[PDB]
Amino acid sequence: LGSNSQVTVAVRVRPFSKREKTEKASQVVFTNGEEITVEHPDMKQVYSFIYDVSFWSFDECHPGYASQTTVYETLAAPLLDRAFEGYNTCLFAYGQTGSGKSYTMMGLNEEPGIIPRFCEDLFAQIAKKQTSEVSYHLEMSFFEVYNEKIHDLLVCKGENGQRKQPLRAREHPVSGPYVEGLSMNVVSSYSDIQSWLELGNKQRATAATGMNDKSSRSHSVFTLVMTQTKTEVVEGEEHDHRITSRINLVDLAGSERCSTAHSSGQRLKEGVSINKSLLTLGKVISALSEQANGKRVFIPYRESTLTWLLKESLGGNSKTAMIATVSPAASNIEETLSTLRYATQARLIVNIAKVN
Amino acid sequence: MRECISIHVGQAGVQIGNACWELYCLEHGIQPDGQMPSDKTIGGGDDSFNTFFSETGAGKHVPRAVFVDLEPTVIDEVRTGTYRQLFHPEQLITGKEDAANNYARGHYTIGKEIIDLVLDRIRKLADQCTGLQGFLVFHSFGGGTGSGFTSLLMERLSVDYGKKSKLEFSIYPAPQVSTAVVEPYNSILTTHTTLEHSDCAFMVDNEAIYDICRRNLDIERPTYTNLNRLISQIVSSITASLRFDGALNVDLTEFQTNLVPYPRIHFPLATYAPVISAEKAYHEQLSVAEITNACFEPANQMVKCDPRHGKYMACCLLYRGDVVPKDVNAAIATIKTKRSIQFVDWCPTGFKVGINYQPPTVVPGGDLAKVQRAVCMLSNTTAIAEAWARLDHKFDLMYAKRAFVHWYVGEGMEEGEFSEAREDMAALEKDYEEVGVDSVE
Amino acid sequence: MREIVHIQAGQCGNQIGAKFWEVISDEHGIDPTGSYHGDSDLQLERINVYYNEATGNKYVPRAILVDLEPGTMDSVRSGPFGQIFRPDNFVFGQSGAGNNWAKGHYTEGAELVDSVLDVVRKESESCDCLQGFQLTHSLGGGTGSGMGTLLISKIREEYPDRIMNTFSVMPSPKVSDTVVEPYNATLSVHQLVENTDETYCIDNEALYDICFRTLKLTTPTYGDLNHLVSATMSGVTTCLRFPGQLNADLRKLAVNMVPFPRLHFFMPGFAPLTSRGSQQYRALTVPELTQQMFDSKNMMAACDPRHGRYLTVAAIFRGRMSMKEVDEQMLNVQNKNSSYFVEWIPNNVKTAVCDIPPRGLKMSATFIGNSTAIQELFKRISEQFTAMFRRKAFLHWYTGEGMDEMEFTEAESNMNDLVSEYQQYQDATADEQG
Ligand SMILES: CC(=O)O[C@H]1C(=O)[C@@]2(C)[C@H]([C@H](OC(=O)c3ccccc3)[C@]3(O)C[C@H](OC(=O)[C@H](O)[C@@H](NC(=O)c4ccccc4)c4ccccc4)C(C)=C1C3(C)C)[C@]1(OC(C)=O)CO[C@@H]1C[C@@H]2O
Ligand SMILES: Nc1nc2c(ncn2[C@@H]2O[C@H](COP(=O)(O)OP(=O)(O)OP(=O)(O)O)[C@@H](O)[C@H]2O)c(=O)[nH]1
Ligand SMILES: Nc1nc2c(ncn2[C@@H]2O[C@H](COP(=O)(O)OP(=O)(O)O)[C@@H](O)[C@H]2O)c(=O)[nH]1
Ligand SMILES: Nc1ncnc2c1ncn2[C@@H]1O[C@H](COP(=O)(O)OP(=O)(O)O)[C@@H](O)[C@H]1O
Ligand SMILES: [Mg+2]
Ligand SMILES: [Mg+2]
Repeated sequence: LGSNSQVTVAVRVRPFSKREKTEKASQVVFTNGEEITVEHPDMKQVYSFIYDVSFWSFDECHPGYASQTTVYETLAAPLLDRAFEGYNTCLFAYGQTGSGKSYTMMGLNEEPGIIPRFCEDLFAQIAKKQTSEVSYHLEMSFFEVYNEKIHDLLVCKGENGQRKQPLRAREHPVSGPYVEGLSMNVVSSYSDIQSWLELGNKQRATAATGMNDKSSRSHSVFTLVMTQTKTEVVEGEEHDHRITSRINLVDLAGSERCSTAHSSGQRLKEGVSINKSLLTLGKVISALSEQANGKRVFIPYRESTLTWLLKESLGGNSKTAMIATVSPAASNIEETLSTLRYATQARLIVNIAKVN
Repeated sequence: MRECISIHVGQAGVQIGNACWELYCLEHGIQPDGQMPSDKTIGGGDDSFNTFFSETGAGKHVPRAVFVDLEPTVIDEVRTGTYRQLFHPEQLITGKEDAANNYARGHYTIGKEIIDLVLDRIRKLADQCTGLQGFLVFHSFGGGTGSGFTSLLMERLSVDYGKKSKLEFSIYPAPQVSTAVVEPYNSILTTHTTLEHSDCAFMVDNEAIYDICRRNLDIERPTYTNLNRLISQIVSSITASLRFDGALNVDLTEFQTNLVPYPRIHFPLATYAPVISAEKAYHEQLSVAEITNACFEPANQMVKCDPRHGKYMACCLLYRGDVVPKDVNAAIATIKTKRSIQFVDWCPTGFKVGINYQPPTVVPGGDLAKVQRAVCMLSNTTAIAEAWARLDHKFDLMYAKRAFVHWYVGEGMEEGEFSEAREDMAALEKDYEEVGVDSVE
Repeated sequence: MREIVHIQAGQCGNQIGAKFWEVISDEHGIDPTGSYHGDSDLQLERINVYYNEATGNKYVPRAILVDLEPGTMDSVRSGPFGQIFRPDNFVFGQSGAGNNWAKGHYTEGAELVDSVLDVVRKESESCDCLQGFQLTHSLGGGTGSGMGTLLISKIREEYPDRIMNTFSVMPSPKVSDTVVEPYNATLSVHQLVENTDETYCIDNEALYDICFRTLKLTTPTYGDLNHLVSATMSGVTTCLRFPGQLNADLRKLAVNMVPFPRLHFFMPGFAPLTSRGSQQYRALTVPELTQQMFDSKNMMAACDPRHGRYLTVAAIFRGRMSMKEVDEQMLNVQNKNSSYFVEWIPNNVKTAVCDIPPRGLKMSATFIGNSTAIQELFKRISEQFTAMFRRKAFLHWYTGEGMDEMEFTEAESNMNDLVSEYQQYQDATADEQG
């Protein structure tokens, strides 16, 4: 208690896509450092936004190319030092459909994201100071929000026509919200967590739509728990005091307008739910921004499961970071601007982090 | 011959339509069974006017109309009414449930399943027409059907038909009166989607017509049946020259040309001056000067806005009956002499005139008197921007807190769609301002 | 094309239903043997909304009666309008819930809900296009709370794109009729806040005050309380059965009454009501009906709107009326009483008019209000709740049936969060510039 933090802000720009090269769209997003400027195609006006870090992955030729490992060592490594210091940690993305979110946190086989780097770097960090004075313990789960329902992705299943088992949320009067039945499996080596991860991502819900051939029909939260047992000077029982750190790495879905990417059936329902969830999230950020202005505000958490489980990961007791993602095409002006506005709001959120 | 198709979307549209088709059936001699009795003396002719009614060999006249509500009540009041044997049985209740005053239901969840059928029927109608000259869409900013379905339909028609005049008659949301908590949203989204497809949207308000029926007709307790009968006359004044003979005939394109300077300011207001009881039909001369000045009184406008807080960009005065052009020349001169009626510097010729020889018909059971002269004023003014501003402000007051949004997002919509719309309307307000700045070298 | 399923759980539910069907039949012209003996032809145009044809121009209700005590079902059968119901829709057991939410939700209701769901599926699949459901249930006891909420959850899971409405008799402030009301109410609220779309909160003390002041009745039985509630139930769904100048339905009301999803708890009311003698001294016009509607002493919710601000109100008028006077009167209510409304909603009043009034009235009106004063109910429960829960006063009868304390804390938290969401919108503060 007594801490006073800020919900940090990173902002990536992806390259031109296939559709964006089919239809020759021009450049509207520009980077000049940590300040990012977007102006309309019709030369109406110019908006510029201040942020904590920016990442211009547009072209490999530029100076200051912000590849995967730069994003990592700028966001996760600080968060990892905080997690080893005795804090809980959260890193959550936000953006448009196809804006480059799952490329960042998790990533592709030949260019991993923050998850396969965070887990490996903390394994190494443990390998340098796993004394017999201080011992370490690791477990994890990796769960999914799909159509208002929680799913566990690290679950081997048999062959069925009906096999997808939804879990429940509950509220512990001290610990806060949590999930009932979330298999937290022990992970003592990098091969183990890699096998878990590839068991998970292969279970995450996806489908082909207009803006992505492999789109995300769900939100994904990666729950990696680390306890560390330490000794202080007492002549009785030692290895006596525990310090815990829960890591929550969050990749969300898109906005999914039904005109830019027409859908019918299940592909339409998911979209609705996704959008609904995101809307509530916006309110939270806005409302919490108002809490920085000293105004009496009520934060809606309970309208969705995402904003309910991550209650403590926005206010509460954890150090949290946002990653906005945008596109350089002159089409995605309104979605880009809504993104950057929500990031400007999230910049202003404070959080009272607990030392464990 | 010349032919126009009417599309009566929504409760409001259907009620306006029932009134209008009552009026047209009376004007042309058609009975509710479709059977004209006096064609036995004509032997064909064209007095069974092809602008609105298609004729069979059996002597039955069928209106060129389409009726959509997305709920069964209103059209079932037609199928079981006095005009059940007039309309083709293809009046379209495919509405097992309605739009719940949600543009998202009206444009995506139930915007689809019904529009293919609507368009097929319009196609069947238009194939029966040689000289198709325009569409007339009756609807209401405020609901879902009359907002979203109208938006979608105009989108499809601007593809399938193209350069055909698509005029609209819309109920505008009033400042004080309102029958719903979510009319601002719907109105803004509709004006966003329609403003790139419509050619001229004739806007009315209900507070205005209530005040008219009170002050002039002396009805202290009016209802919609007493209101729409006025609106009908406006259409009968717009659609007169396509039916009857006159001295200065006005085809539909003449509106689209003269009242629409720039392609985004096509929102003119309607006005009908000789709204008099049969009592006050006596005691008054009802000359062209009186009616033409009444049309310019701010208290007799059918949209609650003051032209005195703005300027006139255009005005089309459509006359009916014993009217001589000299009277109109004198009247417009008297108006140009008056200083309270200010025009833009870039419109010295601001008046369009039309004279038909056929006076209006008196609907049996109505509140309006029999007249020898009638006038309809369609005026494009800068005042209505203020009205738009009001709506936009309301939008803000709720969009700040994201109220009533999960009903829209919940029925297939992104939240960004809101912001986009608002921006357009803001630009439109600016555009109105831009056309009020006087020109300087 | 717009069909409604009725479910009745418990004494309160079954007794209100017995009166509600008795009223809808009177409106539509159905006799106690299922036969149509009415005068107007509009009564049959939309009979499908509440009824089904069987064989011989006989009309059977689309109802489902639920209990865990036979005595409430026999009362229906041994009644005036009992022989019209489908006997295969009486789903009852024995050895009821015992004023225990647990027994109705987890133990006994778990052994009986499957039958109810079978009947629900049978009655829904026979629909061309179902609009929603309709549960009359008391909370303050067991079955109506537990079995009710369970059915609600399962229908919402099976039928999520429909409307789920509840007419609920909440506890009263002064006198209790069950000693374990707080727990059960808090848990039923924990279940309803997350699954319903619009619930109508009723309180017997308000209706006693109505029967005493307005109607001047000195010996009011429950058939009179339920007579008022049925009036309301009818009025909510009037613009689906009959025609009007400006129609509405449950979805349009919900869209125009629920700004945020959780605040779907409403105060009902109905006008005109008067003593049998005082009807010759009163003109029945829109002004008098509005004066009676927005009067604090005509609500059934036992919460003074003068202690809050209306978020959004709805008026479903029935009769031949002028829309000018409706809109004028509602505007006047908003302007003269500007402090009891919100600024961030410009017009808080939804309107609807049906042209076909009730059997003996020239005009009538139904009122649905969403106000912050509802907090004064839940807060009370929460106080009561903790006063018991701090001591574990009656818990072992709930834990013995397969519960835990986390459920209680969850329910209390949900209720208090809702109270705060209602509180944030009654402080009429001024912004910096506006
Ligand atoms: C002929 C006449 O003027 O007598 C009226 C009458 O005196 C009053 C008092 C009636 C009377 O109702 C009551 O006195 C009453 C008693 C206990 C609880 C509630 C009401 C009436 O009994 C009730 C009855 O109202 C109806 O019949 C409506 O259709 C009503 N349906 C039923 O009452 C009904 C119930 C069971 C079986 C058959 C019909 C209704 C209300 C809302 C929606 C649909 C239907 C009417 C006109 C009257 C009497 C008969 C005195 C009132 O009825 C209602 C709910 O509006 C009570 O206040 C109104 C005002 C009427 O003036
Ligand atoms: N002038 C006029 N306005 C009407 C009439 N009927 C309804 N309105 C207006 O229409 C608005 C309500 O929207 P509607 O046109 O009814 O919407 P809808 O077409 O019924 O679509 P849904 O909401 O899905 O039922 C109200 O604000 C009324 O002022 C009418 O007969 N005449
Ligand atoms: N308004 C009204 N409320 C009732 C009536 N009968 C019972 N109630 C309420 O409903 C509750 C009855 O609970 P109930 O479900 O029947 O208990 P159970 O028999 O064990 O299932 C009581 O607490 C009353 O407050 C009635 O006729 N009218
Ligand atoms: N900096 C980059 N360089 C090359 N490709 C990129 C870059 N950022 C994103 N992509 C590509 O964008 C595609 C989709 O991005 P992703 O965030 O996975 O979409 P979604 O958010 O729908 O999951 C991926 O196939 C990825 O290869
Ligand atoms: Mg993804
Ligand atoms: Mg309608």
